Amino acid sequence: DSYLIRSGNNFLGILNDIKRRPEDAANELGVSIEEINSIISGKQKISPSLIEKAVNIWPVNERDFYIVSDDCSSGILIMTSQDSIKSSRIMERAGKPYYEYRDTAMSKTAPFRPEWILELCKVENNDPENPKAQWNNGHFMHQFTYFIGEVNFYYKDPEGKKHVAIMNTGDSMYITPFTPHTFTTRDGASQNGLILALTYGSKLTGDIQQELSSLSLDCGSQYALDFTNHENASLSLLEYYFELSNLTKEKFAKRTNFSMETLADFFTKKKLPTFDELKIIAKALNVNSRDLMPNDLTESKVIVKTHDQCDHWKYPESGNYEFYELASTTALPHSKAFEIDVSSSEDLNLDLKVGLHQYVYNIGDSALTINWNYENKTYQKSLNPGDSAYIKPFVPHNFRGNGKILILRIGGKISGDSQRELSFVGRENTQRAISETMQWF
Amino acid sequence: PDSYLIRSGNNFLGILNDIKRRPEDAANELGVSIEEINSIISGKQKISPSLIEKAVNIWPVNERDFYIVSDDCSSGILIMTSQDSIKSSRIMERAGKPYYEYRDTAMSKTAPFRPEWILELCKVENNDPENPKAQWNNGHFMHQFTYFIGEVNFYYKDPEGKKHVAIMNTGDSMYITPFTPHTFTTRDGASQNGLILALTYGSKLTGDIQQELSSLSLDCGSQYALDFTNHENASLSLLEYYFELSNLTKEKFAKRTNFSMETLADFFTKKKLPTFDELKIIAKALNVNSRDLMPNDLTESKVIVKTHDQCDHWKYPESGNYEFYELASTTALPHSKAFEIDVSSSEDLNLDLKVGLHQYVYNIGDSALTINWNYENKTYQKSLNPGDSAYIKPFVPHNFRGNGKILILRIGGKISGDSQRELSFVGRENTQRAISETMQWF
Ligand SMILES: [Fe+3]
Repeated sequence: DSYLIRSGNNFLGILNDIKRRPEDAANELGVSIEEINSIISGKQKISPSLIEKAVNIWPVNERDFYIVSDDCSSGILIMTSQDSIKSSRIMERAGKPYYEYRDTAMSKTAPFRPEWILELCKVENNDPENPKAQWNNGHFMHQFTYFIGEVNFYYKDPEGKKHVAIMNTGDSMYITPFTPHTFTTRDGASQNGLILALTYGSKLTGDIQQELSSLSLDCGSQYALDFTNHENASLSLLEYYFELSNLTKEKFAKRTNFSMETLADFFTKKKLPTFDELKIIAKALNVNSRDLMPNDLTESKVIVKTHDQCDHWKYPESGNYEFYELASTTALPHSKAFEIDVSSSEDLNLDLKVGLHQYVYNIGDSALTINWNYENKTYQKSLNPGDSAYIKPFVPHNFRGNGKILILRIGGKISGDSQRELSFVGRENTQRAISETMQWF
Repeated sequence: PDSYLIRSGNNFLGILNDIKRRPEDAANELGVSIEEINSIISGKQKISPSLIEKAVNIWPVNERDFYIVSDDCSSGILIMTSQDSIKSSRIMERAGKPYYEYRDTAMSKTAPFRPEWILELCKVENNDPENPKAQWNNGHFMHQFTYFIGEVNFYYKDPEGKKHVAIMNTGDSMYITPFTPHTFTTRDGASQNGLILALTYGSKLTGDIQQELSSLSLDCGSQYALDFTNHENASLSLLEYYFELSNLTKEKFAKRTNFSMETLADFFTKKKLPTFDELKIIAKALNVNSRDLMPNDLTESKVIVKTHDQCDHWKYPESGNYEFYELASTTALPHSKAFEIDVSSSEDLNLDLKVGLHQYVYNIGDSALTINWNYENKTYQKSLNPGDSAYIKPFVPHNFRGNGKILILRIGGKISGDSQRELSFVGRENTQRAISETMQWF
């Protein structure tokens, strides 16, 4: 069984990390040595009673004993429009139906939650202060949203002031976590407005939040550096990595051959270091110049993009699709969002391949085909209007037919730092890096 | 009033909110008492593995999501005594003879350290790397920093499988990349057995990230590993990767950057390396930061060896309480710092040390020391005897007082890097609010 095999390899990896042999685990856990090997080999699943014993005697967490089962074994997971309709549920705010929510395609293995949210409350004006709008206070999640119909998008700025974005079909937005927001339909639309939202944690949720939450408020918040703009962000990084080195300013000065005057102007923001001097500073702090660099610019908390601003182009050179760049922010370089006009007759030429998680939604009125390859097998399935899909990273695929799709790409926890650490380990070691099948000696 | 059950019920209510379920909805869909649902949320009783199995079968949730980590370091600093390490001792035999003595040192469920005290019981009659007495491992997933005490031979294999040995002495140090085969022995004739402090830790490859990667096929998962063989190859791999995410054509890429197709072809064939000005242009066209396209300034060796005579040192702070010795490190892990600290300070009441990293401390000297620190608006003071170890949470202000010597390892954990930068854009006020919403009693 794929679950039992991966569950034993996971338990074996826990034992390797605490430097316990199967015999050491058996004695400390008070169980037979064959019982341990039975778990490691995947003959039987570990019992919660044994997990409780391990957590009571070892610096391990119960979380580490429960693996995620792959509910997307073919490479792509499609949910039908019919299934989504049956999942409909009405959300009432202020004692009246406000949202209609439907499940769309998602995987237990993918770190995103999509939202199909129909706007049932109708507003008579575009006033952000309209009492009919029922606000939330924000969430500790990233959120991309695609607008279909006459949707008003309300949000509050950091100072608490209410704003509104008058949206139409093809508009898109991103909101920084904890941005309060809500959605309504403008009175007079031929039908209720609709949003397709992608909610995801990126680098903020799961055990990353649990590492942060086990710190005091005073300590945990000190990770948040002053990134209000480029100049302040570059000083914040200079201060953080200076503290990490535990150098004095004199030693820092002698090591960079910078004068104390040149050093003081940097730490007082009087003079910003050049890129050549940032190379010298990074070498002296034993970090990379990349680590001292801020983002090229600081983005707005709220990014709104109307469809007229979406640059577009044909892809590939042969012209099978027309891509449309939806809303994006450089705070999330691995979050991509596209409108794709598909015009290509059915062929098994796989011309799309991207190293990201993908959420697909057929927003057109015509049926499309999706072809892909996964584990040396080529598949072909239909993606009707209202159908959605999850596509695993690096899956080679195409879309065929005449129609329109929504494509949302996120990096999950892999893209960025983890990917770079996995690159220094070497592709040769990827299999063992993914799931340990060997005892360490 | 159990803190764990309160936070666990807080976590359970968060799951229901993410799947758009009221507590009433959960009792119906799970077919269980609403008193039982509320009892779990309010922290009166722990949830059951049977109830979790039902939720995982009907909802887009994982069993992993229901179990939170309990803080075993509520004081901010956790100290393990030399006697606790002795009690955790276990002898490991290889080739039918005792080879290592393992002892645990300070580690927390909050911390990614797996620090081991390891005595080299096997004595070798030569310094031949191919000596059959050395019992090799297969490499492991943990990153490893190592501090050497005594006449230790450090064996390791190069990328092509050839065996090497480094002749280490007290104060030498090393870093070894995950999955590099290695082993340790004592040189015969030494007055005592060699000892290593083997500080192994995960970084950005364990936990939720490993589960996300492990649900992918090998051919898919392997494509995350970019060509970082050298600075030039890494620059092209990043350029290629982020160009693929943008889903632009070469022509549209050329028009967006105002680069010619020939200039663009020179970049993608490694014939020309983009300058920093050109990199900012490329990044803007790809909707990323130039920092995202930059590789590390150089690619480090897989094995880093540093003898003590190569360690730079300096007085810290200006007043002069400490002498910091800069041990082995690699820019592949810019948040991993290792120090040998000579403490010679008696009457100084200020907490003069503060760093935003997880810390491991080991008293490697012959004299006891005092640790002073503040955490949760409380001031503490404890003694760190020879052989005692400590874990210090990030940003805990502290000092060391007395005359002695300690080993210090600082690692970034899951937060430093990408997570810290995302938190910085969220803001310090909302970072506090996120943590505050985990402590809420419902
Ligand atoms: Fe090791």
